[PDB]
Amino acid sequence: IDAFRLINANMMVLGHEPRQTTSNLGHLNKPSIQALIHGLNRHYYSITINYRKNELEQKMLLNLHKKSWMEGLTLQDYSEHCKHNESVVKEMLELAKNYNKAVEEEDKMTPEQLAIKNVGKQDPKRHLEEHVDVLMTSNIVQCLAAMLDTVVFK
Amino acid sequence: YAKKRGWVLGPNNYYSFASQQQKPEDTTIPSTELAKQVIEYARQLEMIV
Repeated sequence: IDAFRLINANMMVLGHEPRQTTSNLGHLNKPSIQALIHGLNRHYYSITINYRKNELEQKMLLNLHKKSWMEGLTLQDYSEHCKHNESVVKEMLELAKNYNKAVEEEDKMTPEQLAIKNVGKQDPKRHLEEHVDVLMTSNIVQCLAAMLDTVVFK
Repeated sequence: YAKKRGWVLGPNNYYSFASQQQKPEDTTIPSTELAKQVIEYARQLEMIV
């Protein structure tokens, strides 16, 4: 979203956008190549727009959009839950075997240049601990929610 | 042993009391320490960068 404002054609000998006592004009947008081709800055000029945020609007928008009462204590029953802890182990194993394959390999002729011209961004620690972190956090949330309801409900 | 402890002679037969345990465990009762162990994991997982 952007708004604009027309400048007159009489100011041809004076530079447009008569800025005087401001230094925020370098902020909030700079005029891109797709903007300065049609009318900027010789016809119209750009303008800055801020957002009138306050109380009595902002917290009540969050508490009715991103908020759930009954959902924060459910259990996502273990037919598909422990099933999800099985398809991820296999692809992590193959990545571990692939991680095994590179670590035992160990090219030791010009190592620092061979390492920097041959990156993969998926072998060393990209696909190794990403899913491992995800499976760790999920069962912790699931078991802790399972333990709490056993403490509460009798 | 008859005056100090039991082992009281009756009809040619002593009597020893049972000194075993009879504790009716349920063991889902120490569920607080388990949730304590789950939380202190994710405490130690996070909180230091």
